[PDB]
Amino acid sequence: RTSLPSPMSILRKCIGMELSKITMPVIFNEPLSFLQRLTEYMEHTYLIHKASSLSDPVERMQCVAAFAVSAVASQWERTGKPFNPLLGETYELVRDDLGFRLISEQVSHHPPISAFHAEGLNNDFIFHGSIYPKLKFWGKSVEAEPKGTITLELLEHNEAYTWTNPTCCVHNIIVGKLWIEQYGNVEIINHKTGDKCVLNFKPCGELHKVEGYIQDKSKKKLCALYGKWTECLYSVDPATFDAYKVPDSVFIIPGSVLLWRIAPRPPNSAQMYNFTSFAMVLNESVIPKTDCRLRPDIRAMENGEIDQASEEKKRLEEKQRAARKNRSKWKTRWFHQGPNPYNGAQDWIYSGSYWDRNYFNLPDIY
Amino acid sequence: RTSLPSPMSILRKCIGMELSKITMPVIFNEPLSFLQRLTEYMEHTYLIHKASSLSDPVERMQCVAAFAVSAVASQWERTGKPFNPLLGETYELVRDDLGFRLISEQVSHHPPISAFHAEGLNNDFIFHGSIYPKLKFWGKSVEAEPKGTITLELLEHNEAYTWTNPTCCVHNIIVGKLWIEQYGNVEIINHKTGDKCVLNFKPCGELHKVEGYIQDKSKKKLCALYGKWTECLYSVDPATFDAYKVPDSVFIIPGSVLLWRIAPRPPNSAQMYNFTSFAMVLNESVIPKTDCRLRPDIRAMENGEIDQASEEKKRLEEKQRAARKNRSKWKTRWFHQGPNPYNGAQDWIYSGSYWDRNYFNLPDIY
Amino acid sequence: RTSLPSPMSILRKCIGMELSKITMPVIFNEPLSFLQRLTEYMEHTYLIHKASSLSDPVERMQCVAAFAVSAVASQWERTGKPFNPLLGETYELVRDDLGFRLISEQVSHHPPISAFHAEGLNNDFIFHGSIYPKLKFWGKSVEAEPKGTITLELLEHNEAYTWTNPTCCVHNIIVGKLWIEQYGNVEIINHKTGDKCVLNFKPCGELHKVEGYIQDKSKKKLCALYGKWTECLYSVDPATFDAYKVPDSVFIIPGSVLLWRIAPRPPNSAQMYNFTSFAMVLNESVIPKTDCRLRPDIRAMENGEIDQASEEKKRLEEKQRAARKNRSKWKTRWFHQGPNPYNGAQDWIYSGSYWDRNYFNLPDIY
Ligand SMILES: CC(C)CCC[C@@H](C)[C@H]1CC[C@H]2[C@@H]3CC=C4C[C@@H](O)CC[C@]4(C)[C@H]3CC[C@]12C
Ligand SMILES: CC(C)CCC[C@@H](C)[C@H]1CC[C@H]2[C@@H]3CC=C4C[C@@H](O)CC[C@]4(C)[C@H]3CC[C@]12C
Ligand SMILES: CC(C)CCC[C@@H](C)[C@H]1CC[C@H]2[C@@H]3CC=C4C[C@@H](O)CC[C@]4(C)[C@H]3CC[C@]12C
Repeated sequence: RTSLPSPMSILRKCIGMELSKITMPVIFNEPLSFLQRLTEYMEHTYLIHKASSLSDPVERMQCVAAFAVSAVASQWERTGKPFNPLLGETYELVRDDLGFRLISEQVSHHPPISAFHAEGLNNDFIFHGSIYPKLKFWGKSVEAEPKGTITLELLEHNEAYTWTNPTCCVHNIIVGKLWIEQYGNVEIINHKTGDKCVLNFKPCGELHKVEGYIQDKSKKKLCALYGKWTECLYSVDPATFDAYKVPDSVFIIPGSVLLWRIAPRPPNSAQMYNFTSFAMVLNESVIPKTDCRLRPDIRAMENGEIDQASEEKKRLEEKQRAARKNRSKWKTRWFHQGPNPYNGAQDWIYSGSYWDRNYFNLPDIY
Repeated sequence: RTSLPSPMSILRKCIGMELSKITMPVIFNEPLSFLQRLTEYMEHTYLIHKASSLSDPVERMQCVAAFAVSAVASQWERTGKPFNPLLGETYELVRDDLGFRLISEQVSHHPPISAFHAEGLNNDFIFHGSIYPKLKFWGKSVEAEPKGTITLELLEHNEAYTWTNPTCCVHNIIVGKLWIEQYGNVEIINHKTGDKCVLNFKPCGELHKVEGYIQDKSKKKLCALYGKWTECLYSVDPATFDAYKVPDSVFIIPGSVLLWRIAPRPPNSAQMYNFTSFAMVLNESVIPKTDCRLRPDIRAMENGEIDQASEEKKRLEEKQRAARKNRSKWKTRWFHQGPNPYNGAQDWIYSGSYWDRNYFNLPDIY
Repeated sequence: RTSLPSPMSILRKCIGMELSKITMPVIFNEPLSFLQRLTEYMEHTYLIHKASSLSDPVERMQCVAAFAVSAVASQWERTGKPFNPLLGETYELVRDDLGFRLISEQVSHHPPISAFHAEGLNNDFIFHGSIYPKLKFWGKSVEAEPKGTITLELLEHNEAYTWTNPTCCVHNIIVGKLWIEQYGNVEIINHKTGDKCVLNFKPCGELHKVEGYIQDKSKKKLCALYGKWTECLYSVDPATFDAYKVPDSVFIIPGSVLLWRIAPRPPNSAQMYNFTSFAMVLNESVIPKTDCRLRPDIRAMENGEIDQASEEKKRLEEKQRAARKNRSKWKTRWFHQGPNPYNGAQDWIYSGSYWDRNYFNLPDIY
């Protein structure tokens, strides 16, 4: 043979031994994929159906403002990490009673970017977005900044809303009391009417308070929002609002309107990873070979067999660690790196044709 | 689904990573279970048959005193640890010529308690007890205190004897000459006649000397016992006894009686873990699935294949480490935590019905 | 049973845990056995066919001098270690056009001694020898001294040549620029005519220069050799030679004769471990079960599957580590520890009968 049928210091060989050394334990993990944890945004989809039927934009704004708060609400007492989705992992949930269907494909493992797309069962809204959790270690706590723009298209009103979820932080992680706190600044934009809803998730510095307002294009406060993201959210007149001025309730301003309050967790919550009645349904047979319900890493943990799922986590990570190396010589099956049509940021637009059962060449993640 | 089909800090997660980190090498081990090492008490069963036929209680006491010494005698030059019996492990030995049959089930792995029961082939005695070795590290040596009461029921005389084996110590273990020494205080009680036999296993401080006496209920020395537990044991008159007063023989007092002396080890001893002619028989097909002869950990080591048995030790320990966790959501098959009927201490009474071949639901240890 | 069917401190048990702790990574390795790396001596076999046809001994000496230089010439830019041959590993190469056939059996793993034997296709020469690489770590470099005597028997002239390859050194290995250098002193002896060819592989201290001379029995310089082992080798008159007097050409003395120059490496060299056009042929079905082409450790690395070959390296080393222990209760199949018939050193004489396809009881290395 003329040549070969294949091609090609100690410290340099050591920088490769350290870069390859990555693993993951399975105890801080909870029996849910991150695609399933993000699916909890649709827990209060009724606020979207309520928003698409109101003829007043500021009343639509209150519902979208309440929906954004209700989406990040179920993150209380749930100090369990979701399974980091393997490259190509997908998930779908069709709630017949709530009236929505959602797709979510793990579109990137480096960085761990997750893209999703949801649509109304009666063609009333379209909900999609992408989230990349940037984990920051600092002091005795750990932050997690959900990088990405959320998009809610109100179909029958020919409008769309965009905002950014606030930063989630896990306090006292070294040797203390784990309690989750969410803070940051959320701004919702009505791209048709020009209405902006500013929301200020206050920090422990008063613990889970959320204060904000809703204004128009001329920048005039129309409603004053207040409450706690672990309890409720109110909408009171702005004039009467300004006239009022593991750490451990809300003060109802006269003339307030209860936009939304938390649904009580089922009795099975305290001893089952503090799940909500909606979260315990995330996990028949026509599902694709990539749906995380088929992931034996998450599945084996759900049956109580701990050590069985821990090895299959190392197994599935090792296959993803090996198949990624063989591709140096990836195809996003349901999303394409397209710009967000309302704000311009590089989003992940839903390609389509997923609800057609005819598909082939889906990667073999597990 | 309403709920789930299964239920549920870093430093706290580290105390679990350290508590779970337990393993065991297989080189200090010797190809014998601890149930087999303890079976060597019956090596000199003839002293029991000799005891049940004598009409003099103090002559019966001398034999039981000699039997207790002969039981811990074979522990010389045998610096090899026996295989720690897995939970539920059993062993049985029926010597047709010696005239006894013995059962021993590993009744507890935490703490490592071993319970046994032996009976005479001609219905002349009943021998049972429980032993828990408490290992103490100190200085450049290692002790092992056999916690538990030995019980010898002389059937035809309607009497029973009870005593406690002395502490075994392994000197010079770090980087020195391993030599076994046994010291402590043993007291044998004749619960029918009130005779007490005190035995003082002297320590290296003279090396393996054993001095003692036999007295009645009125506390009067009847016989004076002396000798070495690695050699012999004599019974001389108490009056003429008091008139006489790897480290490296006995002085026969005038008027002495040789109660017992050691049997010479076979020539195959020096190059086969210093076993005795009785110990090399401990390891046909109607044996239960728990008999340690069926343990592949001990078995593979007996054939010379070292590395084969070392992995199966890790395998059998890992199965015991996994099956114990699945029971948090044990059944002693042949012993029940009953009090010793002669002294009152919490012993392990032999339940019975073992010699009936009909049995089911025996745990799958290997 | 009378006895057993098998025979037999912490710090002493630790000296065994450290002596057994040996492994090997597979990245510095290159997809070639050391038996194949040494086979590159025959890359310029034409110099041997040219030597056996010349009627002048000093012209034969120049060719053997040029052949010895050309043998260690292909070690440039090849900073990849060959696979350490397992005990009993063999290799054979029959180049029909070059006119030679060579056998090489890994005759010893401790120390790693490799023995080979080559013969001319037209019965013109016999080439054999043994090499043991003594690895020395020093400073920021690593040496490798090829211990062993090379033997070239010129058949039709009834003479034989013997010499020793120079020391190979790998500079700047810690965290620097890996570049190979060969230095030492090589002396070729014509045992029939008494001619001696001294070769001085100069060191970096001028980088790869090689200066030497050829003298007779009366110790008189007949030819003066100069050049670089990575370029060429010349033979000029000794009188006109003395009249001339990652670090980074030759000066052609008037009246010089080009004995040999390097063959240009194929274009596939730079991105395929810097192999030569001859080296890329070392790796149909009548080959014995020991030929390193059948070694899956070297084979799997040749197909590009890296991690597949890395485990099979640990596998094949573990089998060699286990089969060597079972022999304490080895047979060299093609060489016998016989003294070299020309200089007297303990060589490895080729037994014979290898080219007969009838053979049995070859060890199962993989
Ligand atoms: C302590 C370690 C080992 C495990 C716990 C880390 C967990 C609590 C971290 C890792 C990633 C984080 C999540 C990243 C993304 C979101 C989406 C956001 O809209 C709500 C918060 C939420 C859900 C974060 C909650 C906290 C989180 C789940
Ligand atoms: C050095 C380590 C790793 C291995 C050696 C430990 C061995 C020698 C220890 C561990 C448990 C100990 C045994 C525990 C129980 C008994 C029963 C008693 O009636 C005689 C002594 C005897 C038999 C002990 C002898 C010494 C012993 C076997
Ligand atoms: C850096 C480490 C991990 C791997 C690299 C070590 C390599 C370069 C070393 C190990 C053994 C050495 C070889 C030992 C034997 C010979 C035969 C001699 O006639 C030419 C040099 C040669 C071919 C040496 C070249 C350098 C060598 C191949």
